[PDB]
Amino acid sequence: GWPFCSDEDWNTKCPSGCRMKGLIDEVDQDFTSRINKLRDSLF
Amino acid sequence: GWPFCSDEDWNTKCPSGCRMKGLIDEVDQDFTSRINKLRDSLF
Amino acid sequence: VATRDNCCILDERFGSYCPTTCGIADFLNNYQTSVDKDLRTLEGILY
Amino acid sequence: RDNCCILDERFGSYCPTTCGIADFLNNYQTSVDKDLRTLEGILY
Amino acid sequence: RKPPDADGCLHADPDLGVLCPTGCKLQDTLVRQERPIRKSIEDLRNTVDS
Amino acid sequence: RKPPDADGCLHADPDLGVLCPTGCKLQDTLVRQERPIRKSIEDLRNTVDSV
Repeated sequence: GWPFCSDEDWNTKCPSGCRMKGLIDEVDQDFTSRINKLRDSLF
Repeated sequence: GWPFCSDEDWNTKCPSGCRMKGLIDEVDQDFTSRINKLRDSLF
Repeated sequence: VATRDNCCILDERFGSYCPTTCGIADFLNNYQTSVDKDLRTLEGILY
Repeated sequence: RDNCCILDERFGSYCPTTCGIADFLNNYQTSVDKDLRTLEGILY
Repeated sequence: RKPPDADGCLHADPDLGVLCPTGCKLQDTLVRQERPIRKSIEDLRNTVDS
Repeated sequence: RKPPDADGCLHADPDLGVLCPTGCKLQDTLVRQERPIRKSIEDLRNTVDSV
């Protein structure tokens, strides 16, 4: 039950690296899947 | 249920900053307390 | 690589330096917003 | 004092990792603990 | 969906606990991932704009 | 005892979760704490011998 962050906490306090790797991978999967759908359509 | 880290993982995967701050706080409280007790035994 | 000249807080007893996860999150946000825009644009033309 | 180590403009200012923090903390804690123990041994 | 977590490992010492990728590892991943995505998209754009 | 955790805060964006001190904040903390602790020990050594 940590205190809620303030905008001033950013850069002094940062997210977990495991969380960031999860989000990075999710974005990569979304983009690769969307690129493949566009490729399938165009050619 | 993460896999156990290997010796090779160190420096590429690291502990939570919140955990390290907790450990740093604990060490400082220990040393501060011990220094005060040593001062009390001397004067 | 961090050096006395390009890193004012450098203390080598602490090992090699890296971006923070806030730097990572900010890069990811900029990259995701940018690429998603380009994609939506193509998806609107083709779909 | 938290924006003076920007080694790549795309990624912000750099810092040591928490592995570096943990290794430093281990050496510091054990070093100082031995020094305190020597004093505590003499006085207690 | 629950926010995703990836690539952690458990250290045997409970005080260290779960270890996560450093900013250096995350930066490497992002730089490498961005390359083909950006190039693929420029390629698609060039085809659509031709 | 259970492993201590300190100085986390919960971010407004549910995807970011709990934020923790960076390596720079942790290094600053340690650099500032070590100086007076080491100095106190040097002073105690002088006190013991003059004791």
